[PDB]
Amino acid sequence: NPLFSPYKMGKFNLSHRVVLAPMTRCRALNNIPQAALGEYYEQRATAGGFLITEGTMISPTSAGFPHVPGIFTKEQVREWKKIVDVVHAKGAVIFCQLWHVGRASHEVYQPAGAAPISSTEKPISNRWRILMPDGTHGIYPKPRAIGTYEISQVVEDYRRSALNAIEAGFDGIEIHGAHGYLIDQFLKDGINDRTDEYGGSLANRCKFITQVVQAVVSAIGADRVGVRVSPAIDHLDAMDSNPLSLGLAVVERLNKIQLHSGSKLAYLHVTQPRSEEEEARLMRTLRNAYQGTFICSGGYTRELGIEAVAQGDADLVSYGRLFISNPDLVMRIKLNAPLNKYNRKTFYTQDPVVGYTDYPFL
Ligand SMILES: Cc1cc2nc3c(=O)[nH]c(=O)nc-3n(C[C@H](O)[C@H](O)[C@H](O)COP(=O)(O)O)c2cc1C
Repeated sequence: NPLFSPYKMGKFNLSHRVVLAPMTRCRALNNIPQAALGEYYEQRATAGGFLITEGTMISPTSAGFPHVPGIFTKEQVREWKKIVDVVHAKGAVIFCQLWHVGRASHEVYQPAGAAPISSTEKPISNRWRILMPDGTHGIYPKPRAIGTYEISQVVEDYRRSALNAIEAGFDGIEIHGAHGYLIDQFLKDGINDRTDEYGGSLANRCKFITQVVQAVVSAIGADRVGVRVSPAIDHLDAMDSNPLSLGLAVVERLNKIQLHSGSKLAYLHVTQPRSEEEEARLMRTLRNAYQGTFICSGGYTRELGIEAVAQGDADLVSYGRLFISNPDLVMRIKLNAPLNKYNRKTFYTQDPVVGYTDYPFL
């Protein structure tokens, strides 16, 4: 089983290649990491295993889900440290995913009920609905297109949150530039209608994610910075006319950043939608073009993950919904043991146990 051959993820010696994909669970009440988060991540941590936390707020204006943890205040850092210490006690490497939703928010989630920010004024169409704090579904409002000065301020929010995660003991951070959120709102030409230096060409649409990466790389180091993108996923009306060209453009900037910094990034993380061969060739092209560690994600199983590593399609494989319902998913993949079903009803609920930590072990 190649999924259990060790891998050198920079200065992090990993014992296996099963990664916990970042998953918003909405158990961090009032954006404060709770003790239930420590138990949730401890159940899934393994010796030498790699975990990526749920999307974490970088600023009071970055949330678009209820009870998502933050890392922009000191109480959040203090509460995050207790969870990191528990995860590190099991011998696992843990990265904190920095998350800004952009236009994928609502007045209820914004300070003073203000409008969400984005690269544009286009709202998410009435097809997609946002989960409300009371369990209902609301309407995505019209966002506020930000100028370049506010862009540099959001970049600073990433840089401060990256340092805060290191203060909390995190081994590194992951930039969430996928799934149609703030960074993806600057990347996809189906959203980015800007006429300034941040819109138009591939280079201008890549300027935001580039500036975000260099800021956190120069703050904490390249080997502790992961990047996640999804050029072929049209979540929240985030479509591009040429996803492969967009992905190759991002890979080109990431390679240039590693050259100027004299060090390689932690990894490149790409999620794919579920033609299978065309989607596989897209993932293979991005992997071949990026000089560094590649993590594949999106509908991966035990059989599909083994072949991804065996054929050289990826260095690490991250699992999502299967890790929700299988706390010992790494052990189940090793033994080829049957997997537990997950309940989509308790994906975003607030109970610290029900649908969170009560999924049974083997
Ligand atoms: C409940 C839930 C929450 C998620 N939250 C996040 C998130 O916060 N950030 C992110 O980048 N991806 C998030 N995702 C996407 C997962 O990473 C996704 O499950 C993974 O990319 C591959 O899906 P699979 O392994 O379940 O097939 C989430 C997915 C689910 C189902």
